[PDB]
Formats: sequence, C-alpha cells, structure tokens
Amino acid sequence: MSAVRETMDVLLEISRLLNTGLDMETLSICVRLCEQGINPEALSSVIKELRR
Amino acid sequence: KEYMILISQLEHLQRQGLLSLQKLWFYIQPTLRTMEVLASIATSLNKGECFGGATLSLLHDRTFGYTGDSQAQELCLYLTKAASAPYFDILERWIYRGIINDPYSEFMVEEHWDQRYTIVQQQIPSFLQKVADK
Amino acid sequence: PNVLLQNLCCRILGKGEADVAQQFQYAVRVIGSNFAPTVERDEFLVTEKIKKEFVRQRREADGALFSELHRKLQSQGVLKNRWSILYLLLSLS
Repeated sequence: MSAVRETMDVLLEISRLLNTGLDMETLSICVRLCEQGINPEALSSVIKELRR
Repeated sequence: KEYMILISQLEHLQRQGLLSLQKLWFYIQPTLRTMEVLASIATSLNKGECFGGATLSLLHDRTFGYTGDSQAQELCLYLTKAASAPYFDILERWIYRGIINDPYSEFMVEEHWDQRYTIVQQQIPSFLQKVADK
Repeated sequence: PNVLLQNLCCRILGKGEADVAQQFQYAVRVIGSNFAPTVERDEFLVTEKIKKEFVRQRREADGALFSELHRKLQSQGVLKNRWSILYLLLSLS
C-alpha cells in the first residue's frame, strides 16, 4: 500500500517527463489493465482514439 | 548501436526459452539482409576509391540503384541524407556567402582579378554535371 | 476486465457510464481481436527505445533522470508487467 503509492508516484513522474497527456486516474486504470496481461499496442490504439 | 540491442534479445531468450535452430535464422534474417547491404557500401570504400565528394556521388547512384526493393532503399536513404548534411553546409556557404572553407577537401571547388578557381574530377557531387557548373 | 475497460472510456471522455457505449463497442472489438501481446516480453528493448527518444530530441538530461526513475520502479518490486506500461507511455508521447 505504501509501496503502491510510491510506485504510482514514479509512474506519474515518468508520464510527465514523456509529456503523454495521462493524469493519475487514467494511468491507474491503464496500469490495472496492463498488469492483467493486456496488449499495450492495442491499448495505445484505443487511448489515441479516446483522446480524439 | 541499434544492431547490438538485437543481440541481447537473444541473451534474454537463453534466460527463458529453449534451443531452436530457427529462432536464430528467422530473427537474424531481417537484419543479416541489412548487414550485407551495408557491407557492399563499405567494401567499395575499402578498395581505396572514392575521396569525399564522389563518395557521395557513388552513394547517390546507389540510392537510385536500390529502387525496387523499398526496404533497403530506406537503408541507403539514411546514409545518403545524413552523409549529405556536411556537404550541403559548404554548399550553402558557397552559394550564399562565397567563402570556401575545408579542413582538407570535402567540397570540390578549390581556391587556387577575374579570379580563377579550379575544380577536380576526384570529387563530383551526387547530382551530375549540369548543376555542377552552375 | 470489462469494468476496467469501460471505466477508461468513461474517464478520458469525461462522460458518464452509459454515454460511452459507442466507443465501448469499438475498444471491446479492437481489444478482442488482439487481446494479448504479439511481441516477445523484454523490458530491455523498451528502456533503450525510451532513451534513444530522449537522445533524438537532445533532452539528454530528462533521459538520465528517466533511467534513475525506471530503476526505482523495478527496485520496489510491486509490478510484474512493467514493459507494457512503459511501452504504453512511450506510445503516448
């Protein structure tokens, strides 16, 4: 839980650096999906269409 | 450097995977085809021909040569547009200021009134003679 | 699976739960046809790509930092499909 916070912080900072346009809630969701073994390629594809 | 990243993929497969004769062949083959193309540019320079401006000429003819197979057309394209970036410097210093500065000779046009400037056939740019006298 | 997928459409579009239906069908189809990864799993390839990108933009300082931060993500030992996430961020830059 402590560890998980710190992990979300790294992830948010990496996101900012890579200037992607993801915030905390969308990113948490993205992480939960990826961790379930989701194809990131397909997922990126959905996300770009959703931002349009 | 982009080559070497491909080889550690193979160390990762020795981590988790199993022996396969074909996991080598069929991974290596998109990149051994790039190697043999890149080795033929390099064996033509190893022979002691060409010096700088006509390297660029031979390499331009080769980009025009490779038209058909669009994969390695791009591989000779990356060489010929990153190679031509220092050439097109002194191009622009010469057509826009009229000052000719080389550490050795890179650009054909050579210093040494109406003012006489010799040119060599040692070195000739990528696109041929009608643009070169202009 | 389903609930998370739906929540994503909902959140990015900033529209409510049954207002995302048309996109919800598009994502389910795109996801359904290519559900699982098709490419080898190998964290190293992505980290090198993310670092070439920084090199490419000459934002080398942000690149150096990015290596420290990636090492920190690994050292915590919380995630397992680290590659996918990083590839998803990279794709979105």
